[PDB]
Amino acid sequence: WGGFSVSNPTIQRFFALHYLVPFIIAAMVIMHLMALHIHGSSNPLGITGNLDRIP
Amino acid sequence: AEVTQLSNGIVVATEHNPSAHTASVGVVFGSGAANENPYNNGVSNLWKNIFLSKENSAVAAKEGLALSSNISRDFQSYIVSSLPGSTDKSLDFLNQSFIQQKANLLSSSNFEATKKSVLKQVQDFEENDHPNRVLEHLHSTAFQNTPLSLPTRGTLESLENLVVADLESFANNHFLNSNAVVVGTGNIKHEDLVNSIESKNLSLQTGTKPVLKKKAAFLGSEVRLRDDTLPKAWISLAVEGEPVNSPNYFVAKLAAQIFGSYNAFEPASRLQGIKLLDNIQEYQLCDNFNHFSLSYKDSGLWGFSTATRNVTMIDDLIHFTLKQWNRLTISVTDTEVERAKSLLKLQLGQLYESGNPVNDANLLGAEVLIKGSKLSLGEAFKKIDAITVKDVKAWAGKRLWDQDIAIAGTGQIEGLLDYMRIRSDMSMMRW
Ligand code: HEC
Repeated sequence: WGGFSVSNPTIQRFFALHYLVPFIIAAMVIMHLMALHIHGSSNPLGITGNLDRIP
Repeated sequence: AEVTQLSNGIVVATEHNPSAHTASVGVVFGSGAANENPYNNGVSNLWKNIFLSKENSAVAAKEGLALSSNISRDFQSYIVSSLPGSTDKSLDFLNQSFIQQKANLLSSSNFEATKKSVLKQVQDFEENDHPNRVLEHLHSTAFQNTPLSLPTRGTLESLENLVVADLESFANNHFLNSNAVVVGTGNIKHEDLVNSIESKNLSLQTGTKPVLKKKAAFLGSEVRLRDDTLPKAWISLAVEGEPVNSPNYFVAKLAAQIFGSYNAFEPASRLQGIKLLDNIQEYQLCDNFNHFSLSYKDSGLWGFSTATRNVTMIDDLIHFTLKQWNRLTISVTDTEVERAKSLLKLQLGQLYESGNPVNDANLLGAEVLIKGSKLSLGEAFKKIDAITVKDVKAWAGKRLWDQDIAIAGTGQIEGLLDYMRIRSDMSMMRW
């Protein structure tokens, strides 16, 4: 709270954190794409897809 | 040199080369592989190999006569070579081989042995000769469901159904009078050949080969014969080319000549004046390629075949080759055109004026079957000299710039991408 109830410091730090955390989400998305790219997507059959790949 | 021609229903066309030491005399029919339905396919190959059969070649070799044959898409040929004093013997042998009888060639034992031999040769071609079977599948998918798609060699599934009745039916429908040109090349005179044909009778048949219902039409497609147990990746790729009797015949051949051919292991082949080599030699993208301008009676093909071991960079090979093809439409220089003029004069004079008379007989027979008379080489050099850069740019805009392509490949062609990126690479997006 930065105080004793939801007050001016609470809303100001919620705005600062709310501006901040989407860039952490963008960094986690880049890490997500890396962990995807090391094995490629799945397919709706549940078998390998190494045979017929299209770009 | 000079090419004469006369007629009596048959067509007699010669090339008296008095400097040569042999004399080829033979008949060149106007039927080919493009005149077969897909169920009697390979009957021309089987006529080639019963004409080159063991008994027939033995009877030929008793008098000192070597046989030769050729099966193309448009034309067959049956050429008999001999010494220049034995043209009468060669004509009488060709008469006895085709005209006077065919049942002794078409006996049961000779036909079964020849069918066994051609079945062996077609299987050996199918599983061992890779760039040629790539080019045959390129024809089979560029012109599909259309009689120019049929391979000259025949297929294993059709050729094991042929019997003697189909051989005789093809003979009655295609070995005819108007369909044929009797050709004498080498050291024979024209008047001697005409007087010796008129001395005999040599009348093949009444005439009129069947007319094909469907004309050849290009169809952009692909076929992928992926075999991972092969050491290389063979791939042909072509657009709709120019047929013969076209005004853009020599322009299409000079466009093929601009990018030439290449062999990565020969030292003098790596130093050619092609701007594709600066892109292709850095990471060793291919072992060889050749640009071909194939021209048939109804249609044609223009493209390149190649082979490579760098199987992870096939798309870069196709990419740089097709960007060089796009340079023809936009910005081909004058020096590349002059270089292609000189090299095409060189290889065309090697092709038409080599020392071998049977190749002259095949070429003259094909040309006077299609266009009625042989264009001599001096007028061909004048037509090559008449080509400018604007002619090449107009032809490339007509035939190359953003047109459908046909692709065939075998081997380790997984590195070859989809059809759409190869198709979309035909136009640069920067012009
Ligand atoms: C907790 C589950 C989960 C969340 C949340 C999630 N992802 Fe994924 N994502 C996956 C999985 C699992 C795959 C792999 C798909 C599969 O099974 O093949 C994937 C794959 C992808 C792909 C590749 C394309 C695709 O459809 O697979 C992209 C892009 C992607 N995620 C982006 C995102 C983005 C952007 C977010 C949010 C910013 C996100 N993901 C959140 C689980 C998730």
